[PDB]
Amino acid sequence: ENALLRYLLDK
Amino acid sequence: PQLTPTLVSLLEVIEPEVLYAGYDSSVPDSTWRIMTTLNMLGGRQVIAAVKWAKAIPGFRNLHLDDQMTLLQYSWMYLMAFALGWRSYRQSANLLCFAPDLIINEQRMTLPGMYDQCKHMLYVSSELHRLQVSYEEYLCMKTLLLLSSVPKDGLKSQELFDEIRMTYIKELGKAIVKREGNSSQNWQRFYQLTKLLDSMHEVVENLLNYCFQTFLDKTMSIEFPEMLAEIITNQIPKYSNGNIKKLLFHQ
Ligand SMILES: Cc1cc(NCC(O)(C(F)(F)F)C(F)(F)F)c2cnn(-c3cccc(C(=O)N[C@H](C)C(N)=O)c3)c2c1
Ligand SMILES: CCCCCCO[C@@H]1O[C@H](CO)[C@@H](O)[C@H](O)[C@H]1O
Repeated sequence: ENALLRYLLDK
Repeated sequence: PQLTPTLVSLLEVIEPEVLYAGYDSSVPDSTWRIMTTLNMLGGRQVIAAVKWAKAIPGFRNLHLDDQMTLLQYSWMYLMAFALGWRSYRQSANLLCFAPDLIINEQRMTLPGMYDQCKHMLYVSSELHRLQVSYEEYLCMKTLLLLSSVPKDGLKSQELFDEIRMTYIKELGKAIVKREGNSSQNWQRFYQLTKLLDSMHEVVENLLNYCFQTFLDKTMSIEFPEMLAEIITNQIPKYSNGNIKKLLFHQ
C-alpha cells in the first residue's frame, strides 16, 4: 504493498 | 510541578481531532446512505490514525514494515475504541460517530443497524460501567495499536515489546493517578486489561461484517481507496492464520 499508507508513515 | 513532559500528556496533545461525517439530516435516513457515509468517514479517520501513530513516542523508531503491519492489523480496534469512548462521553445507548451523525434510538431500529451496532455499544457500556478516565483511555487506545503481531513476528520485535510494556506501565500510572480508592488499583488494572482483551472479539465481529460487505458483488457500496487496499491486503491474512492476538490474560 500500500504505497499511500507507506507514504503517510514516511512523510 | 512538572516542566518535563509525561508520556500521557503527549498522548493527549496528539489525540486526533473529531471529524465530521458530512451527513445531510434533512433528507430522510437510509441504511445504504449511512453505510456509505461510515465507509468514507472510516477512511479519513484511519488516515488520522496514521498521523497519530507516527507521533506516538517509540513508534517511528520501529521498522517501516512494522509500522505498516500494526496499522493494518489494528485500525478497527482503534475505531471501535474511539467510537465507544465518544459515545460514552456524549451520553443513553447511542453511537456517536461524529457530531453530525449520531445513531439515535430511531436510527437504531433501521434495518441491519442493530445487528452491527450491538458490538460497538458493548464497548460503550463497558467504558460507562468502569468509569474509564481520559488518561486511562489514551493509554488503552495506544495499547490497542499494539494488540496484534504476525505469528512469524515483527522485524523490530524487541523494540515493540519494550514499547508495549512502557504503555502497560503508563496505563498503570494512569490508574494510580485517578481519583478514588487506591486499594482498588490492582483490581481495576485487571478489569481494564480484561476489557482490552475483549476488544478482539468485538473487532473480529466488525471485521467479518466489513469484509463480507466488501466482497459482496450484489451489495455495490463505495469504500475509500486508502481503506479499500487495507481491506484487500488483510482479507487473505485473517482467513489463513498469520495473525497473533496479544492477550493480557490467557
Ligand atoms: C467502528 C467504526 C466503524 C466505522 N465505519 C465502519 C465501516 O464503515 C464499515 F465498513 F461499515 F465497517 C468501515 F469504515 F468501512 F470500516 C467508523 C467510521 N468512523 N468511525 C469512527 C468514529 C469515531 C472515531 C473514530 C476513530 O477511529 N477515531 C480515532 C481517535 C482515530 N481517528 O484515530 C472512528 C468508525 C468506527
Ligand atoms: C456498522 C454500520 C452499520 C451497518 C448497517 C447494516 O448493514 C446491512 O443491513 C442490511 C439490512 O439488514 C443488510 O441487508 C445488508 O446486507 C447489511 O450490510
